[PDB]
Amino acid sequence: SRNGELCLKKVIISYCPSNGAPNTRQFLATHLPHFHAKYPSVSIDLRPRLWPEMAITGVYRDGSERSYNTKNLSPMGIFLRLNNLVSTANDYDQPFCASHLHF
Amino acid sequence: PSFGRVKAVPSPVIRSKMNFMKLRRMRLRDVLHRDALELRLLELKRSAMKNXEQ
Amino acid sequence: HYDHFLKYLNADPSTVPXIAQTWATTAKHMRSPNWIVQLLRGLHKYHADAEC
Amino acid sequence: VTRLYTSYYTGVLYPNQLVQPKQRLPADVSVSAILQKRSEPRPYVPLGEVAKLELQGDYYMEGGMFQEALEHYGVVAKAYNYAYPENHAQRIGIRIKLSAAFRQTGRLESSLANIEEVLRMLDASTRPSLELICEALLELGITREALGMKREATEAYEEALEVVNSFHNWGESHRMLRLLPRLGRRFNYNFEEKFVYFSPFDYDRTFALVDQCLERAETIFNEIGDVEGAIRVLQQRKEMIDKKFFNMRDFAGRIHTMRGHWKRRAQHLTNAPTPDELLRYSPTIHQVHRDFKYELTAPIGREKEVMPGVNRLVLDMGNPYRRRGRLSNKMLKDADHKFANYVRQK
Amino acid sequence: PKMGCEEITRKARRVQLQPTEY
Amino acid sequence: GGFTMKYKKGTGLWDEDHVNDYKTNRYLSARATMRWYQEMERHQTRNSLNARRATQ
Amino acid sequence: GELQKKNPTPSEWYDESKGPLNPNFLRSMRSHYEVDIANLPDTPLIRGQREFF
Amino acid sequence: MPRPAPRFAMGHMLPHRSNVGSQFLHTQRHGSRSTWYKKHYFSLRPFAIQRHHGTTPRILLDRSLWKSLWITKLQLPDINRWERVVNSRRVTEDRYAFVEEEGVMHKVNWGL
Amino acid sequence: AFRRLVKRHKITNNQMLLMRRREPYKPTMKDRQEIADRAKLEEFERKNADGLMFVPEKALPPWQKSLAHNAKALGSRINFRGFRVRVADGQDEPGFPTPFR
Amino acid sequence: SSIFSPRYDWRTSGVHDIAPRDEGDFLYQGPQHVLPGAHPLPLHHPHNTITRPVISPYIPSPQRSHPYFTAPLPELPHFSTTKPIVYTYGTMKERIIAPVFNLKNEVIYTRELDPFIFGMYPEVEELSKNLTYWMVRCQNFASKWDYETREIWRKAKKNWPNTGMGMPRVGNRKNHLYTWGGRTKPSKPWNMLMPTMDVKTWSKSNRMMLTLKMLQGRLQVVDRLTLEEPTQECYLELCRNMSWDVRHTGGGVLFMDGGSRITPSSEFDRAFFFGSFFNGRNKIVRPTVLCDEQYDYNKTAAKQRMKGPKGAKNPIPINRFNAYDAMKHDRLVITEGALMQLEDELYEHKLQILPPHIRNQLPEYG
Amino acid sequence: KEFDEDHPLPVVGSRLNGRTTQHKWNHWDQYLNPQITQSIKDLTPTPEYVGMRCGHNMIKMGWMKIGGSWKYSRGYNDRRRVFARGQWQERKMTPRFMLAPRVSAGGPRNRYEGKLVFSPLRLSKLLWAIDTGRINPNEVITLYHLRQANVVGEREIVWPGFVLISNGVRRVPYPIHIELQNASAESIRLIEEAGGSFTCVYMTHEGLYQELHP
Amino acid sequence: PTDVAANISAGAMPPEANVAAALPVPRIQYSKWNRALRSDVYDELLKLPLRYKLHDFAKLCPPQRCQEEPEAVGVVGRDSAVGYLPPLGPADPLDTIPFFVHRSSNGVLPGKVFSMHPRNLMPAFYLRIQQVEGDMFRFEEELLKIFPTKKIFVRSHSIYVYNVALDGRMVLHHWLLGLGF
Amino acid sequence: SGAFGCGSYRSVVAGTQNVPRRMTFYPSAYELIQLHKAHREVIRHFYVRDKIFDNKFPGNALANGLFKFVPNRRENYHMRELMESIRRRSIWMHRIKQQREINAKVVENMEVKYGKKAAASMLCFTTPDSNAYFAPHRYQDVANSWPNYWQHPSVNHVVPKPRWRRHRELGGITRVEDPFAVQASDY
Ligand SMILES: [Mg+2]
Repeated sequence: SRNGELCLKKVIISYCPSNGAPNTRQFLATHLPHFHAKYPSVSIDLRPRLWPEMAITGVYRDGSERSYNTKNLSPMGIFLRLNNLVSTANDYDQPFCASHLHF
Repeated sequence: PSFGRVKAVPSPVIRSKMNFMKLRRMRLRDVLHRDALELRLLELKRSAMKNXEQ
Repeated sequence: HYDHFLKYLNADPSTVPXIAQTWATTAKHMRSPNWIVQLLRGLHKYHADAEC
Repeated sequence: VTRLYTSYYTGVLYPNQLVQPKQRLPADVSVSAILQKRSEPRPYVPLGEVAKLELQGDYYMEGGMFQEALEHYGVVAKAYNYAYPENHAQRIGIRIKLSAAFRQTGRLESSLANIEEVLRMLDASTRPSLELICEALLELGITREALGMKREATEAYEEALEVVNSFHNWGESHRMLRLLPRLGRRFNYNFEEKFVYFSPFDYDRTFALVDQCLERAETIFNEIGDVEGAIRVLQQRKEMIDKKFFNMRDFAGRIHTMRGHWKRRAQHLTNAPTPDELLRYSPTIHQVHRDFKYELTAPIGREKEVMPGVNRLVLDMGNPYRRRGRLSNKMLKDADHKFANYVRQK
Repeated sequence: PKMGCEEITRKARRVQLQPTEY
Repeated sequence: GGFTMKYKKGTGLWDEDHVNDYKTNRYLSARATMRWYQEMERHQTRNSLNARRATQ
Repeated sequence: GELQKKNPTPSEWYDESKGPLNPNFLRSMRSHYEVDIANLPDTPLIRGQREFF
Repeated sequence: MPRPAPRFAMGHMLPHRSNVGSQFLHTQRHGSRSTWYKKHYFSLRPFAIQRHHGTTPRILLDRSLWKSLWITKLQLPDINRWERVVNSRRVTEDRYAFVEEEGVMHKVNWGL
Repeated sequence: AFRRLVKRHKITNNQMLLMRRREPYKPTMKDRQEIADRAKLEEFERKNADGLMFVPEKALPPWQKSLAHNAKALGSRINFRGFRVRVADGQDEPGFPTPFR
Repeated sequence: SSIFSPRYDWRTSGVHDIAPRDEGDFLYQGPQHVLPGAHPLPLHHPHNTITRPVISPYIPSPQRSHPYFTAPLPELPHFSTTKPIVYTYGTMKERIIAPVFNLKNEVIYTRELDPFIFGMYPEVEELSKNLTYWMVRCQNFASKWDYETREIWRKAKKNWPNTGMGMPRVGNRKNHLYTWGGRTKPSKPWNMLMPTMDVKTWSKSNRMMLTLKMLQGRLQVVDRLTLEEPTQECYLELCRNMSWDVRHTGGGVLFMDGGSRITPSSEFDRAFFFGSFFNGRNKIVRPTVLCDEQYDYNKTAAKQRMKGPKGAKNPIPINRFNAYDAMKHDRLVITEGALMQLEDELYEHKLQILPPHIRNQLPEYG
Repeated sequence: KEFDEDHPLPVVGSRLNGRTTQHKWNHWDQYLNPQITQSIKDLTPTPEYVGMRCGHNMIKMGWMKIGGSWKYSRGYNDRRRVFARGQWQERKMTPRFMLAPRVSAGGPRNRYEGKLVFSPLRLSKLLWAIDTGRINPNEVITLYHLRQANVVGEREIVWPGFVLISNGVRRVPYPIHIELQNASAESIRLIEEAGGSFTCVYMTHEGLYQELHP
Repeated sequence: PTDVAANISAGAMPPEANVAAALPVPRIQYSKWNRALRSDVYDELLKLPLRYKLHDFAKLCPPQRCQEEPEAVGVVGRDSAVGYLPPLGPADPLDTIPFFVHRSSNGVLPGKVFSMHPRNLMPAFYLRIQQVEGDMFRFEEELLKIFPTKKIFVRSHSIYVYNVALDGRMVLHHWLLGLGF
Repeated sequence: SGAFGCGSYRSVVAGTQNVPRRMTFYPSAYELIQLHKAHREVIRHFYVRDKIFDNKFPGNALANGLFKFVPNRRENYHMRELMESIRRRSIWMHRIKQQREINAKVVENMEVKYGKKAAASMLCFTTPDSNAYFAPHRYQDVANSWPNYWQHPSVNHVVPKPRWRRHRELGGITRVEDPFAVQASDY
């Protein structure tokens, strides 16, 4: 979030509503309303697939993408990684050192 | 007296069972609260049914 | 005898006969005088038997 | 090696430190409506310093210095009224504490006035905290029984009970604390990790508030001579503590010492469904919505509701023997026609 | 071994169920 | 040769009883089930007929 | 025949006080009564609450 | 229960011969690998090719493997057609390809 | 014959990199051997402070109990006092007066 | 990979196309948006009353002990059990009454069930014993063969001296180190093991599985299992009339044919047995939960020419009821003859299970 | 804990909080709600079962990890291979079985042919069976009656049959007529004082088999 | 709880008590075929604070009266030398016990003692109770009241109490008999 | 022959006077169970002996009229197993009939000594926990003997009562209206 605008634009979630691996379905049932009520501007696109990719993707406003792996991962962990997506801006990757404390 | 590391026990197994007994006494406090509630309710029901029959 | 007398004094009215019998058996085991053993057996009989 | 803990020892990270949310009242139901259905039949403020002052005030109230607690509460309540907008949670909570201090000092009329103002602020609020409303009307009941309104005090305690039985979740407090005994891998030493216990009076303060409400209600009923009311309140208290214990219940995993397999804690620490939510959303009562638009299988009658395709030709059933010789292919001859007549349209 | 090895194309002694001890 | 419980072989209620069948599968198709019943009946009938022929 | 002539409407078993009924069982039992059994409202109909049919 | 059945001998693990193992543990044959598609350690898993292992398949698609190797003419009778299991059957559609058009993924005829 | 593969420990204080011995407050091997010998000797002396209490036949070790019982069951079948069997095995003589004696 | 691994989250891009397909993808409307498949509990098989319909008077509810009748209906004739009802340590302690279905998909009457059979509350350890035994047994043991070093057909002579050339020291070089050699301890059918199952545990686990099916509500009692003609089309017509999804993908059916109520039999009906052979998810099993005591006449490897796994030489036949098949097949159809046979075979078992002060009252009660 | 509602705490996960797999139904969950038992994978064995052996119990080192260090274990190799050592006690002194003499050519407690080694039968056990209802006191009790009432298992029946021992009994309340072998004098006296009768039916092997299989 | 040998050596007890110092008091041992109930153990149980009432030791002990009866009538409760009696039921009718303890086929109580790693014959033992029906957790709480310092686990089939011997089994059987099982 | 409860030839030779015995009432429940299972065993033996071939396949349909047992094995089976089972069943019947006669004598003596109702009450084997096995609906208020204890009417208050409703737009699916509770997810 910079000057009152979120750098995260879209959240791609892909899941299978019928076969197995119910972690993403649990997440969609319990934590997704909370995340949506917390961040209304972020558009979340759900993709029902037969063989879904067990991963969560975040598309930012500068055209960047960040994907986390969610294979056999708890819905709490999925929620944590989604909050990581909405928190980071995905614009740089700098170390935490004395010469890098000041941008 | 329950401040951190309450004592010096002669063995870490004694320390382990002291912590275990602390947790057991907590659980027993809760169980005894519930059981005292049940006993008081039972005595009240007994007295009430006796006074109603009489 | 002190231990067993305390047990007898603090025993439940439904467990007094068994504790008196245990006292008599303990006296017989520790080889107390025969009069002590007989007195304890008589006390046990007094507590156990209804007509005695 | 034993640890003396002489130097500064940083705490350990344990799942009991999870930030538990607050039970909120639904937006539709209102405390005003509950009371009516019962009667039917920001600027800058040094909040750190005022929090020091409020902590000192509640320390005075717990130690028994009621006038000092009252003046501390008044100062911090002025600060909160300036720092927060109308009908705020911290505002109504601090004036709850203020009414309690008034009642303890003996200004019962002002205590009742402040607690009624708390009630109207709760009614004006949108989704107030269940703990907040329970504590507010508990203070209301205690003030009423101090004034001499014992029936109204019992009514307040009973409405606490009826709110906590209808809007409070009894299993959410020990969702992440229930499978913790499965982390212990040693049986000879450090075996208290298999018997770790967390009292509900520390992780569910609404439970303790309603417990005190029911205790005071039972005391008042015993003083008045209402055996029926005393029995009712004791039954409800027993039911509440039984619900709490049941939501804390769990079976035992491995008993003895396990070496290795440290990556099992990922499975141990999870959003394990509490007994309450399990029995609530059992997959038979709370059924899973299953739309066949995104599926390749459907019931016998609803064949056309399957996911669509372009130029779909039903070849046959995938008889794994069709790859074999002519005799096997002759044996798998009429199965397709019979399957078609079996799944024909009604 | 290999699928079509000369070592297994030709026959050899075949091991049997060993007898247990007393 | 050796000792085998001939006194138990053929004593069950059906042909599949007391048969050392260790060549099966956790799922049997229609053909597999038909062949299983066929092989059980064939085992029983071959045993009986061979014994009768040898005796006669 | 005797039992069906005696009982036109379902008995106490036709209640939702503890849980929902089963449409399959209702469609199998339809032939035993005169009223429509399988037609269930969305509300958990209770015996003593509202008179059925 | 006298010596309950072993979990490792449940037929759900045919592993490489390791240092540890029971006498009743059926490991993979000598010279044979445990995973079929792992020719090398960097070999990928085939996307739609499925090798039926263990029991006989209930529904065998023409492009799946069962006691057989991959032959193009046998596993792909028509390369423009895509077979699938719809309502316990072999239903064949026109194979398609996803292409970006106007910001969305659109299905076009794969052969064309 | 000690562990050549040194045990590794999670280093929480930088002085654990310097310390070689795990428990420095614990006596050395031979010192604690001597300490254990001395403590066991003191416990044995405390146990033998009172004399050797003579024991009846039922509270005997198994390798003496039944032998001593069979050595005199014949004489015990006939109830008369003063019958003694001088069995070879049993408790040895203390050599001094004993309060239990 | 493992979650506690660096290679778990090393895929940063390329997993999802930024563009969504215009056929199935949608956006999240909000909390009131009912998402297909979403459920709070972890359900690896998220089915409902439409995909996997239950056949019972009520939908299994937590407020009900079982999804069946607890008292006989005054409009349906009630048939008690063939043997009297006794409640042992594991029974549900509540009356179980199930409707008997006519082959026209109609409820003709109702019948009491036995808690010892369908009331033995399930336990995961017993069901796991059952399933593990069934899988380890149903494995094929003849294909467990493998070559040994003494089965390689190479010259029994040292190929080259150990100190002569730069090659390593080796002799016959027919061992596992070489691609053509075999192992010292290879897999053999006679070295493999077949587990032993005791009658007590087998019967207990089978009755627990029956109780689990009854609790889930997928147990259906019919009067007969007969076909007018022994063909497959008559069987498929019966399945279509009874709404039995015997397809390879639908919820399968497990039949237990024991005959009629008046005419029970231990042999399957000939017409229905000839018609039931269909390439789908349907299996017919014997009307019994017990099993023969398993033996082993080669426990010490006395007969060396034995070809077959160590352990029980009398394993459970394939057509027997088991936890694996019960889990694989959704609905369980049982006949009244099969019910009678189960009761007759378990009567003496439950009577011997009974305690003594209650056993002494059996002739008193009758 | 949040001080104010307006300033909640961030959701920024930790390792212990995020690195968590999905929940698999356990024994308590499946026992509490049997509706979620939907697959064969739910039927897991006893939780005391960890799994297959995943390491090497290398002696004097502990349970070492596979692929770890092997340079400090040859006792583990001598444990795998049946080859053994241990002459540290034999270098000077002779073994105890070489030092101890032999009391007889057969040894102590030698079970020679026809030694009359009876399996014990508790008189308390017999009285418990009688009071329970397994054994009918109206008839003469024999070893056949015991075996049929299942008071003793066939594992225990070895020639010669049994011996009645009065362990834990000082008084028999009812008269009992029993046939056994070599009952103790005290048990015989107890039965006679109660009013019953004992008969030492010392039979041969053929007689025992005929009494057990009439 | 007096050291008889110490008192003899000090002069507080006569030297004839060496048999009491060496051997325990001769008492009928408690076994599975002989319920030799102990009045002292039952008195300790009655003095312990529990939630449910316990029957009287007189009702627990079988009726010991004159044996002048010619025919042994098959009454529910009769004289037994081994102390066998059917369950007596609850002590107070106005109560509900959250658990039910079934008896074996021979009338034995479910208390069964095992060992930790019995292959090496290790002297560490535990008790397994695997016939309790109802609220196994309430049974476990009562077991916590009985044995405060022991480790108790509970499963759907059995309840384990670790580090309790045949004496612990006897105490458990006494408590169950007093409760009414 | 000691199979019956009279005594063996060894006791006859010994001359032990065990003829006058204390007639005590004995219901013979274990013996009745054993007789039931022995009767079933005899019937099953007759069935397995009389099993004849009935093959459903043409390859095996050549011997559809014969016994599955060869005549020699059929004779041996009938001579050992069938008639040994019959003899065991007869032994059980004899023992139970003897005990029934003794019980009739005891009942007569008790009736002439005390009275009909008194003798019936003294001979009744009813235990205060017999309802826990024969009619648990009368034992519910005594103790909680349910495997699912949470559903017992005494502990039934803990089971939650959701507010379910049918949704026609979802296909008659029942769905619970209770809103979920927020879970602790970070620390
Ligand atoms: Mg010898």
